[PDB]
Amino acid sequence: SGFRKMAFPSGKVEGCMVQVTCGTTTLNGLWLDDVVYCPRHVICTSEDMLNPNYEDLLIRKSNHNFLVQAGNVQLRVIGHSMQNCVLKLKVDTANPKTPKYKFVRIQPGQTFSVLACYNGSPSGVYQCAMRPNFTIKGSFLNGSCGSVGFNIDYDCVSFCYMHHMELPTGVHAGTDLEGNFYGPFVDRQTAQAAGTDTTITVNVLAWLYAAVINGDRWFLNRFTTTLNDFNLVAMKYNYEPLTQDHVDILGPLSAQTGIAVLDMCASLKELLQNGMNGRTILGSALLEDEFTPFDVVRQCSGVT
Amino acid sequence: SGFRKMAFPSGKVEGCMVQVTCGTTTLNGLWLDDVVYCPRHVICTSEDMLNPNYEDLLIRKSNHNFLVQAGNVQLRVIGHSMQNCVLKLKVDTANPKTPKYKFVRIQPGQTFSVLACYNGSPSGVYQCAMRPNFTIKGSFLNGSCGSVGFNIDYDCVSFCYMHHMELPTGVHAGTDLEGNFYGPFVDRQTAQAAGTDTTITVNVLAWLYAAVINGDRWFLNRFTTTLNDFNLVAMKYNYEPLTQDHVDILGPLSAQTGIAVLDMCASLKELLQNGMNGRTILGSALLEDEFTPFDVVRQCSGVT
Ligand SMILES: NC[C@]1(C(=O)Nc2cncc3ccccc23)CCOc2ccc(Cl)cc21
Ligand SMILES: NC[C@]1(C(=O)Nc2cncc3ccccc23)CCOc2ccc(Cl)cc21
Repeated sequence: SGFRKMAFPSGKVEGCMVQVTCGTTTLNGLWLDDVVYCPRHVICTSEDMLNPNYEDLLIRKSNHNFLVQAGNVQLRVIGHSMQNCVLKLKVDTANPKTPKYKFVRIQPGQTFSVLACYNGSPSGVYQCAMRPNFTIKGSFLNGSCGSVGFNIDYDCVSFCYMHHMELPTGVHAGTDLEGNFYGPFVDRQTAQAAGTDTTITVNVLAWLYAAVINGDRWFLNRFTTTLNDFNLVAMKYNYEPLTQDHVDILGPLSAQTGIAVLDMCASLKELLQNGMNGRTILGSALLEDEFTPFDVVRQCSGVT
Repeated sequence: SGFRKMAFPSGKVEGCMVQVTCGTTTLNGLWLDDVVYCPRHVICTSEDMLNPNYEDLLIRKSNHNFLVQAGNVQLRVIGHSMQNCVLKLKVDTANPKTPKYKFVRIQPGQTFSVLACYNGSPSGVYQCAMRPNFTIKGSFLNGSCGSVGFNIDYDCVSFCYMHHMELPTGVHAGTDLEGNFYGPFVDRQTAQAAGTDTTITVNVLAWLYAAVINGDRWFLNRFTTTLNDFNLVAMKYNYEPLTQDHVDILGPLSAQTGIAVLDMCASLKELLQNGMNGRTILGSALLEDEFTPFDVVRQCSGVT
């Protein structure tokens, strides 16, 4: 019993973190095999960030201008290239701690763990989600760039995020491990405002199923609804539309609890319309949307 | 910017987890040097849990009855002893991944990370706190016993908790690494009810300081108070009394924000009396109490 915002064990990722310095700029890099991946803005000064021409700034950089340190030992850079918004620094030594890994580009609503790092050293691990507006609500200070987001399937780490930027609103933007930003964000210190941060409906429903599995059942109502009627309410509350694909994904949670997906939608509809009335669900006074249906099944089943 | 419920990187602890089996009972153990620590209830059947006489049950167990597996390799048990509610299984091999470590007994209100494990394998990491009633609100399923709670000071892991039990209310009880339970709980399947789960006032105040540092300032009021007046309100709301020691501990957060501790107390007093009015603080609709003042300084400063 109990339900926590749980991150994946971070050991496999801690073994990959290195410090990357270019001139007077330092950030984190991810060392997998003989390649260190890091944000390309490691080549920028604070002034360059205002309007950087990365290809031009990179002409002034050679392999020896990128200092890669793993622990307290220096790695030898034998090649470098820019792929979208990341640099790939080829080193002469394969990371002996390289786990089984994949690079994946996640969809909005998908969750992942972040290992926040400073100077190549891990400081903490937390769970977050790719928001529907393609920002993430992380916890990052200056120097955290290059920290990564990931999921683990038994022994394989699927890297899905690399931290690059903080918007003026305190939310975060980054790329997948091929250097493509999530959403419309750019690695330039310019006016970039995020769109509506809508609530991830399928994740709220999954967390309401977790609440029923853990004994919090007060919100279960006597009603049902349809996807169309539910979505009319979801639109009004800035919740993402629920599709039949989301209903299919919630199937196993529906079977475990015996609560039909549309009945849970009707319970969610009443919670949106009536509020919580000072009550809590799994220790929260708001509807939590950063647990996917897969996360709920994993946490409630004990997948290692 | 941003403020997350952040756990310590779990790698150093993942390297210590092993599976311990005694007969048909399996749980997790912690392998440090040449000793594996685990809950003594690994010797019990489901029936024994109702009224176990551990000393008597242990007479029927020899070193070869405790199966310790690290990964997919078996460790040789050369000694065993019971210390309070834990068994210490001496093995012939020192854990090569033993980090620098200490065993500490924490006070209520103190936070720590938990590495939830099943069959000696890590499944997730989350942050929690020792409640004022000496329970913890974890996320544990059957088989999670022996999972540990810890804090990290740079390279030294201070182990503070080992999971043993779930109360009928879904909250958790466990011991320090010397086998002494936190609070009045026992490793027996009997009527054990938790006391009042009061709110950890000093931690709420620390989290209100984190909110001000991160830009959430709406709740800052035009008032101040005294410890005595504040505590009259705290008592009414089942909040722990605030002492001058808590005020001293909040000193650095007071200096960083320029908000006197008693002014923040007055703001907290108004939030308790008026409610949130549908507003949020750091993405929460309730007052968060599982961040200590040290956690806030660490997260807002970037300690690795
Ligand atoms: N140091 C490089 C960089 C960075 O780390 N950004 C940040 C990323 N995340 C959280 C931050 C929290 C406070 C401060 C900066 C943060 C990225 C490139 O553009 C900039 C531009 C300005 C500044 Cl002051 C920093 C940066
Ligand atoms: N298997 C041993 C043990 C255990 O793991 N307990 C649990 C601890 N934490 C979370 C649990 C969530 C569901 C179930 C049990 C949980 C501890 C000893 O006493 C008992 C007694 C009964 C049962 Cl059914 C299990 C146990």
